[PDB]
Amino acid sequence: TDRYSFSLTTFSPSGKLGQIDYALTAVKQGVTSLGIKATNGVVIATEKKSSSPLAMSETLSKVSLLTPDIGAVYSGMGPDYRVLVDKSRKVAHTSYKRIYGEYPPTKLLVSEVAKIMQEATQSGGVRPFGVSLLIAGHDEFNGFSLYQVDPSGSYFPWKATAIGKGSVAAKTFLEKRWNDELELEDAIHIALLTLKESVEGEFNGDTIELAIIGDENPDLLGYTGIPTDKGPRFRKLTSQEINDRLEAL
Amino acid sequence: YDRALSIFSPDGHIFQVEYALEAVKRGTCAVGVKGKNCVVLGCERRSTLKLQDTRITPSKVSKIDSHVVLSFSGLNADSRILIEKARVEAQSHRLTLEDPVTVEYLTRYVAGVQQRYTQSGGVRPFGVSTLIAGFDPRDDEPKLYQTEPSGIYSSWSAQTIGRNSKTVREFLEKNYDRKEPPATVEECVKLTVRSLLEVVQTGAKNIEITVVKPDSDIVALSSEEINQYVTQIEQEK
Amino acid sequence: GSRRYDSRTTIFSPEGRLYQVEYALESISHAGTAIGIMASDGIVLAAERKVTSTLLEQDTSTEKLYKLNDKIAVAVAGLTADAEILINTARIHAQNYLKTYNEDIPVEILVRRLSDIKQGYTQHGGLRPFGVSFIYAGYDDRYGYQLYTSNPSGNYTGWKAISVGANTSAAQTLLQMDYKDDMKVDDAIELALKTLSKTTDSSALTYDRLEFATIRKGANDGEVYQKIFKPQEIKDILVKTGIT
Amino acid sequence: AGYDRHITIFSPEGRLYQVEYAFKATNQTNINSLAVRGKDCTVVISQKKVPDKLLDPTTVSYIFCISRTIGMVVNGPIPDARNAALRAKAEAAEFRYKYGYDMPCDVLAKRMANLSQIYTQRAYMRPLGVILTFVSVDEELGPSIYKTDPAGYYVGYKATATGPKQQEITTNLENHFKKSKIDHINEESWEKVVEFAITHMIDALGTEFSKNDLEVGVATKDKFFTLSAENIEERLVAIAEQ
Amino acid sequence: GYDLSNSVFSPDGRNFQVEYAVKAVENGTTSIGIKCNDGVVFAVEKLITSKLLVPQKNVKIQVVDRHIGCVYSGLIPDGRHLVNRGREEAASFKKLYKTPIPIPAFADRLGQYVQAHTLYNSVRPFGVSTIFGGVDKNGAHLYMLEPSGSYWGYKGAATGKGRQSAKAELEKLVDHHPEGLSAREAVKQAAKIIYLAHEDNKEKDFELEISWCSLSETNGLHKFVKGDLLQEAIDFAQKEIN
Amino acid sequence: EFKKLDDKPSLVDVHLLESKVYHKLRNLAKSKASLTAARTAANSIYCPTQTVAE
Amino acid sequence: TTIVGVKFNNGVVIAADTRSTQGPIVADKNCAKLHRISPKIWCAGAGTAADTEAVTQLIGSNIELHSLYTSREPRVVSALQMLKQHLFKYQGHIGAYLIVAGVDPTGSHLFSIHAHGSTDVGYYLSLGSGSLAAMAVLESHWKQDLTKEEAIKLASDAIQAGIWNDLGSGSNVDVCVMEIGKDAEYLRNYLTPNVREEKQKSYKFPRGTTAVLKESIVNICDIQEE
Repeated sequence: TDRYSFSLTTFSPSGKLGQIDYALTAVKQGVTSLGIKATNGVVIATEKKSSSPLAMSETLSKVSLLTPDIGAVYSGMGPDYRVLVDKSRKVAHTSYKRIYGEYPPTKLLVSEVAKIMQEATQSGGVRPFGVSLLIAGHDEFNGFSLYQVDPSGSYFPWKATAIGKGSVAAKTFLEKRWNDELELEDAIHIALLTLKESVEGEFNGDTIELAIIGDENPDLLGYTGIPTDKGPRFRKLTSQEINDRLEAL
Repeated sequence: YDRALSIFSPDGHIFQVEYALEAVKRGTCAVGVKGKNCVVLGCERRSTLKLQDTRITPSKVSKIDSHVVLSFSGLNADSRILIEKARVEAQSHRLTLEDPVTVEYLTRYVAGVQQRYTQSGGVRPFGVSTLIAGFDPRDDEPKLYQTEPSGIYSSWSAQTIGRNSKTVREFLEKNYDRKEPPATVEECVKLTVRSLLEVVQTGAKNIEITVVKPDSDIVALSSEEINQYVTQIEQEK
Repeated sequence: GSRRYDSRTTIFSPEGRLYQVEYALESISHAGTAIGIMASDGIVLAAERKVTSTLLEQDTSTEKLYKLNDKIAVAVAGLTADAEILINTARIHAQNYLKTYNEDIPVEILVRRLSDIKQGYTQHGGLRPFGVSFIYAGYDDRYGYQLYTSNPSGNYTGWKAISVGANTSAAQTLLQMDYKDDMKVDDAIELALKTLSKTTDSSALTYDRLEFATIRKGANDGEVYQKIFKPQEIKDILVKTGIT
Repeated sequence: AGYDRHITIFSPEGRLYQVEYAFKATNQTNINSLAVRGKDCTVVISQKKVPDKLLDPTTVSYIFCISRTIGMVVNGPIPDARNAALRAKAEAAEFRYKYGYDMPCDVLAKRMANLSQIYTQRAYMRPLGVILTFVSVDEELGPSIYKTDPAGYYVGYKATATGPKQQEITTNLENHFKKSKIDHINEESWEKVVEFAITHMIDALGTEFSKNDLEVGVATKDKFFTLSAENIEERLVAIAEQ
Repeated sequence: GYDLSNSVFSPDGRNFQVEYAVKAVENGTTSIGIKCNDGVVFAVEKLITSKLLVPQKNVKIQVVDRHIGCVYSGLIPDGRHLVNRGREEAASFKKLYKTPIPIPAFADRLGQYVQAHTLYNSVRPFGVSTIFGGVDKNGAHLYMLEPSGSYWGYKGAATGKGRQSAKAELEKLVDHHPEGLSAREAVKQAAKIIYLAHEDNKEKDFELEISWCSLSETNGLHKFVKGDLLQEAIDFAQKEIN
Repeated sequence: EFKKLDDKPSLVDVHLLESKVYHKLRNLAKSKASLTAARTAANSIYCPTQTVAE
Repeated sequence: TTIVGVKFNNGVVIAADTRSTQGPIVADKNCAKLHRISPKIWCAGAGTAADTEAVTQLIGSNIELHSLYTSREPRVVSALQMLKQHLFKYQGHIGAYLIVAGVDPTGSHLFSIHAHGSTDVGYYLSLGSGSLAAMAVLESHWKQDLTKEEAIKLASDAIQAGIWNDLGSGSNVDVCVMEIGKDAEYLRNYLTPNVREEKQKSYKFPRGTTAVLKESIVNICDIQEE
């Protein structure tokens, strides 16, 4: 049989829920990622890591695509991120590209994924996924938006934030480095410079993964001859583009 | 889930029925006294807290049919699940058998409801004890029943449940008579107010009284009314 | 096996009492304060955020305040994840009521329904509670303005002035001395602000740390304008009352 | 509670000790593998040990044919090896049926991976204590090795080894591709990749091998074969005559 | 605690439950499997508990299909469940593919069933060792299945109390006959080492049951050796040990 | 003023130049003082290879 | 309603027309029957309108979910298969007639699926209601080894002659030419049949001609402000 349907998350005698207190520590035992929100775009940047140096790193993704306007990036556990990215996409199609026949706004996508975490907090046979996600995306009506979904199932919008183990120091660095108008060109130099204070590792495009929800690219459209729609506003930055910016810091 | 929340005890009990009775002890106190042609349920409300909306909030006496009232002591939150079952059974009786329910049939139903959550797996008993009172239709005998979280039902001549019920029960041996109720409706109300003033105390604003007369007349007396009845008792005492 | 490791958290204590309910009540005074004050002309809902950072975006945030329908909004205090769920349960219930009777829900009915939902989780199934406390401001014609608090056990009582969350005892004492039965909405706004200035869990009390919302009879033709204010309209009425 | 690692629950350190215990149980057969990407092939070599004369030597095996293109090499206990061999077969039928081409190795890495997560998320499923090496030759991604592990973590490889003495092999492979300065050996035929592979293994493990103590599996283009002890015998003489 | 169940793990690679299942099989009676050129020959030592018994009226060798002999030791009732399950699985395969099941196929199936009983809280891993084989059209095969869900090919296998005496004597038989021996000649060999395996069990008296599946005697069916052929085996062994 | 804005490893070099100044003013009492402060700003592991060579 | 697909060894052209009908009344004068399963896989639909459009939605979603998990570009054959199973469990009560045209890491393609679960191969397929008329044209002027410049004339003229030999056909010819190694090219309104004849009288009326029995004003645009 089975009889694991009793909650394995319970209130603690001192209050607060023990299992979500445990999961958050775990996020600061991980890799480091940060996101800066610019006026005209959004950037996320993170470190790529593997067991041995003889492992690849192009066959691994820690910036993943939910929609053509919305990417996610994590800090926490690799295995636990992989499954929730898939579930994030599955619920984005079934409840918004079938019923409105288009992609969801960033706020609306955030909220869906926050329910999935929530039933990992409630009920038996689950323990919380041990990740913190950033969900930066763009929708047309509220423009650029940056979120953070936590182990607990709440979300928060931020103007600039970081997650991972080098987090406490990184948000202090970005406090003085945030400005009221920051351009996307300028921001790219910022995120690299912050994550350089946070990463010792050999600093190339091949170890720093850069993704922007900048502006629309009609060349990643995959078709032409439709002027009505426009291409992906997401654009994953491969090693060559980051290498020029390495030299410009 | 199908695992027990009821684990048999070597004592000749189940722990959770003993725990459920304490929970009832800690609850607000209800009195029931039946006249010759009325029923009277008096209940304590803690109105001690200030800036309480009392208009919009339901009394601790709920009508479940047009002639059957249910009052309760113990877990207030839990009680509402019982009140929703019982209102549902009342219609079902009209549907399939016709006529309104009898107080006895409804009391038995309640008895089997609280009983169920003892004997089933996956559930803990309700720690809620009811006073079910009312009239049967075509009839004018007041019938006053008490059901308790053991899922045991009783008829009573007069009863009290709740906090410090014992103090009122000793008073009721001595001022209500098994042989003779007080015959006017008014005197019966004042006998129950006079009883309430033992433990409740602290002014007459924490007293609430619902009076039911046959032929389907449930009216609840306001504070003003109580104020006059209490002052009389006060002066005479 | 499984029965061995079963928590059994939905059994009574020797006191007849439910440890996990109390543990939920303990943890909501670790979340921010949300206050309701009922004026005769409207209802002020005044919430103090449980987060603040200068790098926070707290401007699109409506992280305490939710519309359940255009006539009944809530103030939320507790674990936000559990709360989000009930919020879309409630929307689903409002719209259901509206489908079947083609008439908006009274405040009495929707508060009883959420409460029964909570009741189920503490009653059986071996689950832990949903640790949330809602302050319902709503308007209906049948009983007017009605103000309500519900707790994780699933029990409700109406109030003329209430406080939930952090420093419940404290806010209650204050409210009792500076309440009057009938006020204008402004006087209420003022009072809402004033209580949070004496209870604030940081010395400073600011607009960007206030979520603040009303429901006003300043809509003509006996209608109610639900207004969730922009933080730049909060900034002016906070300089008005002379806090800042 | 004293229960805190009977189920897959975080620790005060924020960790899954339960899952770590799987990785201390991936080394009980104490077999070692090394797998290298040629230029137009993949080659994977593993040790064979029989504990008695009274077994049949053929059936003793660790290299399990999943697709006709995807081989799978198993480090850790043979009960969980088999359960891993079966699940994989199930998905390979499943992919062809619904998408109308044969399963890509890349896609088998994520399915079997996500399945692993699901075993560490139920509080009543014990994870497989097998590190799987998936070897393939794809046309869309070229020759690839994907390594999954009991956590469900995975990454690609240029070469990789597994086994308790696998540190030693890591030295040989690191030194080797340091000198070549490329991720793959420029050799256009599978023969000489079997010849190279055995050489690093002789260096690393410190023992020379025989025909009946080897087990070799080779992924070429569009077919997956295992070589028998006789074909392996030929390969060994030709290392000596280099 | 971490030494009590099957879903637990412990940082020694041990999973103490399953190892405890071998200890059950170790209380069993000797059972051997002699792999011959033409088939398989099982024999089981059957303890005669009391003179009150009705003799030769309990079979500890039960047939599965019509061509796969099955004999098990450990917990007798527990084993009867495992055989019933492999008779379901044989019958499902016979329908769906309209041929009698191969023995490497029968292996997959049973193998899976016992492996299953180490991954849930609410089950116990069975404590029996099976020995099963026969003739299929790819030839005769033999398998021994551990309670851990481990198995291998075997030219001779055993389990039981007197697995100590039996094993050493099976080495002797592959060094007597390293080019194999006949299934007829092997009836007399199964008698001989079952008798020697009762010098670890000489507190009682016993009855020898012998069954065979060989191509060349029984037309590839799982039959019992009975009547006068069976007593020639009894006499042969009886005189060597005297 | 940039010591409240201490976060940059580019303050390593400023201490190193102050050390050089006292070196050619030919007092090594104070030379050491600024050298200690150079090792303290370069204790941060995010400093280039070239500044450490300095 | 006609569909041609013309495979050549450089790419593929798939063209269809914009007249949709609901019986003898013309339901829509321009509607795009060329659907994008994927960016690199365009199909067109003939047959029941409400069943083509909706099932390009179902598979459009399912192919994007699929490709994201595979981290490789779609196969054409993947589209064809998803459709096949889906149609077949309703047992032909969804009357989809698709020509599934697509480039992929295997090359240029053209497939057909019919309203029962039947699937056919070919370097020229013709499908739909006005099929018969387009098919006749094709076999006379085709040959294998076309360019995109040959192919585009032949397909579009078969669609133009389909107008003039069928009554469901009509209005503008849309063409999509999907080459290998390029972004798909939606050359919409490649061929105009005819421009609507100029009418000889203005019919815009005097103001105040109609009568109003009552009226009222409601603005739903706002809820009553402060």
